[PDB]
Amino acid sequence: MKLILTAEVEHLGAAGDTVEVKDGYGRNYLLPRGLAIVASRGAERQAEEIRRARESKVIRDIEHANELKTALEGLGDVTLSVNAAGDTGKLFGSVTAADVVNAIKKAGGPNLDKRTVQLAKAHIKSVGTHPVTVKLHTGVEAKVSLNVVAQ
Amino acid sequence: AAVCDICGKGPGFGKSVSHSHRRTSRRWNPNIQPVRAVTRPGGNKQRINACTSCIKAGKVSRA
RNA sequence: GGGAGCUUGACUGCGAGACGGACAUGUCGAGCAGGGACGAAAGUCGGGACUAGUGAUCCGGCACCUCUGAGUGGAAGGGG
RNA sequence: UCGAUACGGUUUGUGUAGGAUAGGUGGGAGACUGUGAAGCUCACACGCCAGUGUGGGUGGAGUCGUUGUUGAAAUACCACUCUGAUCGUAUUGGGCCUCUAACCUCGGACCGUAUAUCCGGUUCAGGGACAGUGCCUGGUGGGUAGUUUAACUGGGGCGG
RNA sequence: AAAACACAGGUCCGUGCGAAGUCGCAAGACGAUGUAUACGGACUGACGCCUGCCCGGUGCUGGAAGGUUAAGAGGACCCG
RNA sequence: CGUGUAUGUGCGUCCAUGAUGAAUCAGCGGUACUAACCAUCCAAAACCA
RNA sequence: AGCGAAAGCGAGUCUGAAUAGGGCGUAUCCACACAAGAGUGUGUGGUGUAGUGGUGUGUUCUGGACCCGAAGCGGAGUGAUCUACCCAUGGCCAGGGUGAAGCGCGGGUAAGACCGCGUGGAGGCCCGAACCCACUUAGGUUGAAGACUGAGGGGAUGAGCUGUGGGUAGGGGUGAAAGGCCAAUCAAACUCCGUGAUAGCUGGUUCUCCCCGAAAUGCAUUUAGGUGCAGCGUCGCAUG
RNA sequence: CGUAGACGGUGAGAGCCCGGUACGUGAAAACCCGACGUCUGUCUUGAUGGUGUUCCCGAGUAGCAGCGGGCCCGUGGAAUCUGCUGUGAAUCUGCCGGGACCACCCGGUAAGCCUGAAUACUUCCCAGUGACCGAUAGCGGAUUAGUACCGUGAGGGAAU
RNA sequence: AGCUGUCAACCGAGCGUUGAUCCGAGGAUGUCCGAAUGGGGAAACCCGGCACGAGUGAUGUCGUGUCACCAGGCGCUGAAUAUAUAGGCGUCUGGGGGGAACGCGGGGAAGUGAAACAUCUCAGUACCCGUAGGAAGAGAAAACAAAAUGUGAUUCCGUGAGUAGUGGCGAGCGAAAGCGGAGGAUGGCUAAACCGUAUGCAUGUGAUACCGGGUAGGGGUUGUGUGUGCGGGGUUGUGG
Ligand SMILES: [Mg+2]
Ligand SMILES: [Mg+2]
Ligand SMILES: [Mg+2]
Ligand SMILES: [Mg+2]
Ligand SMILES: [Mg+2]
Ligand SMILES: [Mg+2]
Ligand SMILES: [Mg+2]
Ligand SMILES: [Mg+2]
Ligand SMILES: [Mg+2]
Ligand SMILES: [Mg+2]
Ligand SMILES: [Mg+2]
Ligand SMILES: [Mg+2]
Ligand SMILES: [Mg+2]
Ligand SMILES: [Mg+2]
Ligand SMILES: [Mg+2]
Ligand SMILES: [Mg+2]
Ligand SMILES: [Mg+2]
Ligand SMILES: [Mg+2]
Ligand SMILES: [Mg+2]
Ligand SMILES: [Mg+2]
Ligand SMILES: [Mg+2]
Ligand SMILES: [Mg+2]
Ligand SMILES: [Mg+2]
Ligand SMILES: [Mg+2]
Ligand SMILES: [Mg+2]
Ligand SMILES: [Mg+2]
Ligand SMILES: [Mg+2]
Ligand SMILES: [Mg+2]
Ligand SMILES: [Mg+2]
Ligand SMILES: [Mg+2]
Ligand SMILES: [Mg+2]
Ligand SMILES: [Mg+2]
Ligand SMILES: [Mg+2]
Ligand SMILES: [Mg+2]
Ligand SMILES: [Mg+2]
Ligand SMILES: [Mg+2]
Ligand SMILES: [Mg+2]
Ligand SMILES: [Mg+2]
Ligand SMILES: [Mg+2]
Ligand SMILES: [Mg+2]
Ligand SMILES: [Mg+2]
Ligand SMILES: [Mg+2]
Ligand SMILES: [Mg+2]
Ligand SMILES: [Mg+2]
Ligand SMILES: [Mg+2]
Ligand SMILES: [Mg+2]
Ligand SMILES: [Mg+2]
Ligand SMILES: [Mg+2]
Ligand SMILES: [Mg+2]
Ligand SMILES: [Mg+2]
Ligand SMILES: [Mg+2]
Ligand SMILES: [Mg+2]
Ligand SMILES: [Mg+2]
Ligand SMILES: [Mg+2]
Ligand SMILES: [Mg+2]
Ligand SMILES: [Mg+2]
Ligand SMILES: [Mg+2]
Ligand SMILES: [Mg+2]
Ligand SMILES: [Mg+2]
Ligand SMILES: [Mg+2]
Ligand SMILES: [Mg+2]
Ligand SMILES: [Mg+2]
Ligand SMILES: [Mg+2]
Ligand SMILES: [Mg+2]
Ligand SMILES: [Mg+2]
Ligand SMILES: [Zn+2]
Repeated sequence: MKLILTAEVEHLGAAGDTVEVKDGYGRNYLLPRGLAIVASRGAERQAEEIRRARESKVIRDIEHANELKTALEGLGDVTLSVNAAGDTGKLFGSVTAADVVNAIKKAGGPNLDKRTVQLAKAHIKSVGTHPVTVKLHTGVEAKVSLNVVAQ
Repeated sequence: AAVCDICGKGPGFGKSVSHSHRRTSRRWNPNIQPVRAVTRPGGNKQRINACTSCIKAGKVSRA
């Protein structure tokens, strides 16, 4: 199995190194944990992007979580979408968690991971202000207001 | 335990052959392994019966 | 039957004509050629005075041969 | 923790003519020294205790070459290598101890679930690359199955 | 219809727990909602007095210093 | 066991009679952030033989 | 067109060193030479070669193969309304005896052990109907009955008997064990199917006349009551 | 009489007595086969050279190995095809077949899919035929026949 | 122009030239059981929910619809638990069972033969399982062939041939090429390279980008990796 590392693992190599491991090692450990990606046409670029993104998005302590909360709740954001005629308000699909994260960043906010965004619970199907809860930590939830606007 | 849930791989039937050439019916079972497979990155696992061939080919995934 | 000299016919290619007889087996054979032994020569020698000491076919082994060789040259395998 | 090979290096060669424990071979008339030699006092390895390589201190200006020998020369220096002793870089197998992440738990809790000692999921607590299960392989195997176990004969059996 | 079986009582062997055993291709079930004072198998057969000698043979239990031994590894050398 | 109508007694949602109990301000002691008080144990650095 | 294992050669070919001798082949006959009386052969000439496709009959091959008959062997189903054992839930056991433990009282003792007398009502306890068995005997034996009847016999509060409902299925069940029992059938049930199973064995195989007419021996045989070949019959052709 | 002398029936062998027969004729509706339209697609720039260590040409696949299956082929010198279990390639100088295998030639272009006709059969419906049966025959069943009856059941199963 | 099916008449009543009986086609009605499907059940008999209507003084009662399970679309919700998912609601569309033979794909005997028997045979037969269709399967060369200037998808029939061979070389088993016919479609469509577009997942705020030159302007992130879908392009062996 041929892998490109996205983190430093001891006795294997450094982030970005191409390594050949036993199938059991990669399939049951490195790949589940996201320490490596399968070697592929774009894998060198993807592995560097993954590691740099992780270091920016990671949250460490409940103190950092409360700092993120108090920063994030001080904002109101704009999400841009492609939508039906105004009377329906129906969007031509659905806001993704990646849209919410990139909108929060584009509006001068933290770089959060997308799995923290409780988007399904927001039930955003039309256009207008919609509150979305972001779970920074088990005890730290921030509420953010998104405008959804036709592009 | 002789049928793969992904590709449908079943057992083959044939003969065991004695030194004296006595032919007795036997099966060739697929090597299917219990795997706790996932469906999306970082999701709930579901126990399935996958053949070793599907595991080797990456048709089942883990977390 | 007893003794002595030399020797390898305890041969290769063959075999007119017979014995025996359910069949398969078995048995005798003069004589022709090759290349030899002994003998001065005539000649005798295809094991042992004679009749037991043995086992069909299949399958397979080994040596040799101017046979065959699955498109062709080889080879494997198969023939003699 | 062993074991095969490879690659970086080092140890180590008693025909006799002999300055003498003659490596076969090529570049071979000059090296080795003050980034400190001849000559000794010790530590270490082998041992045919003949004597070799080596570290430190001391010493301070050599041993040297066709030198004649010798099939074969210089322990003046440089190259791959071989009788064999070894160390680290790889490659690759055997055993052993661990780790967690595959896999396992008829161990706990919680959820699907109003109902539920089924089942599945989540999680905690334990096993753990073992076990279980494919494929391949050697054993044990009247537990079971298909069958065989002659004829002659003053009936058959026994004897022959 | 018994002198046979069963029997209470005895001894041995197995079983540390979805045990051993059994039914089933498995899942699962019985064993048992039991836990070695229990459960299964074997022989003996209330009770009384007793139950000697042999471990060469064949089983069972444990051991592994030797002899032998599969597939898997290896792959010299040889042949087309 | 059910169903409908009628009649008569008390019981009541709103009216109201009886019934309880909790937040919070303010006056007080022992938990006790924290600098200390008291009792006790040990020797880094260590002096001497 | 044959010969040869074949390459291949061809009225020849194979074996072989042979122009040796044999093997197989050149339809069959006739004449004439030339060699042989070792069985006659070798050359010339002539004469010429008979097959194949329908269809009758006899035998034979593969099929049920002239017809009838096993015990048994598979595949798939059906059965625990009989019987064996088990599970759940009900019922039944006249009458009469015996007198365990425990308890109480009185002897006895320092207290006991122990010993009388009551009370008590134990037990795969006793006698004996129902009920459940089937020990002996007589009868029945083309029965009244495919297992019974009469007379006696055993158990009869228990490892009891019994109703209802249920469960275990064939190499399987169940069995206080007789290979017992599993629907009058059990050393492997029943039914349908493979299937017209297979029998070197037994039985059977139907109108007529005319001619001929055996064998019961030899050899071999997982053979001895089977079969092959020979011997002996018959029909046809040839030779007389 | 006959384009009718098929076959039945009718009081006994009927072309001319009857139902018919030869030959003609006929469908409101439904169904089936066409044709023709609508309607639906699709196309409308093609021929022609050059050029190249450029890219592509069906991957857990081919190949290989173990154990099997199946092929005339019973493991055999055993190709070709194929299941399971391991191992695991090349994109045209590629790869796979030409009965082990190798070389050289020849054929073909695997691991994507669809495809009418020639072939097999008849529960059922229509029209016919027989050197087929004629009531112990022919279907088990010309008669209430899978009935009566037998068996717990599967199933067996008449007679007139 | 006669009828009221028949065994099957007898009685008792009626229809039909205003066209009956009868024959053909299309509709209506079609209790209960049965896949059986509201729930249950010893098939054909027991008990219901909901909606609408009828009937009661009201209860009871009576019509007519509808209510199983599973699979797959579409919508809502998203447990333990955060992302979510399992699941839960709602709704639409299907499937289920039967049928004599014929097809395809799987599983797969034994009697028997070998005069015993195990290899082998019987036989891939009997039976069984999964699925069809009016036929099915197969089919458009990773084919044969043998140096012929060969044939050219598949299937089926006749030959080749009881041959080559195979076989306890026993009993037995047994091709293919080639050639003669039936049929006509030597038939079609796709995957990749490379363009375009949509959109998932990473990035980026600067180059890039906006069909391509030569440019002249402009616009400013429209960008840049990689995956997937839908259109162009590409359907081939002399290689394309
Ligand atoms: Mg692996
Ligand atoms: Mg098979
Ligand atoms: Mg067999
Ligand atoms: Mg003499
Ligand atoms: Mg000799
Ligand atoms: Mg002779
Ligand atoms: Mg003799
Ligand atoms: Mg001579
Ligand atoms: Mg002689
Ligand atoms: Mg002599
Ligand atoms: Mg033999
Ligand atoms: Mg050849
Ligand atoms: Mg060849
Ligand atoms: Mg040879
Ligand atoms: Mg030979
Ligand atoms: Mg293991
Ligand atoms: Mg036996
Ligand atoms: Mg048999
Ligand atoms: Mg005898
Ligand atoms: Mg005798
Ligand atoms: Mg004897
Ligand atoms: Mg008796
Ligand atoms: Mg006991
Ligand atoms: Mg167990
Ligand atoms: Mg014992
Ligand atoms: Mg006893
Ligand atoms: Mg032992
Ligand atoms: Mg038998
Ligand atoms: Mg039977
Ligand atoms: Mg039953
Ligand atoms: Mg008693
Ligand atoms: Mg009895
Ligand atoms: Mg009598
Ligand atoms: Mg009596
Ligand atoms: Mg009495
Ligand atoms: Mg008595
Ligand atoms: Mg009594
Ligand atoms: Mg009692
Ligand atoms: Mg019952
Ligand atoms: Mg007995
Ligand atoms: Mg009986
Ligand atoms: Mg039997
Ligand atoms: Mg048969
Ligand atoms: Mg018979
Ligand atoms: Mg006579
Ligand atoms: Mg005879
Ligand atoms: Mg007539
Ligand atoms: Mg291709
Ligand atoms: Mg085979
Ligand atoms: Mg090949
Ligand atoms: Mg097809
Ligand atoms: Mg008659
Ligand atoms: Mg009849
Ligand atoms: Mg019966
Ligand atoms: Mg009946
Ligand atoms: Mg129902
Ligand atoms: Mg039901
Ligand atoms: Mg959630
Ligand atoms: Mg169906
Ligand atoms: Mg036999
Ligand atoms: Mg026989
Ligand atoms: Mg088709
Ligand atoms: Mg042959
Ligand atoms: Mg495309
Ligand atoms: Mg070509
Ligand atoms: Zn699989």
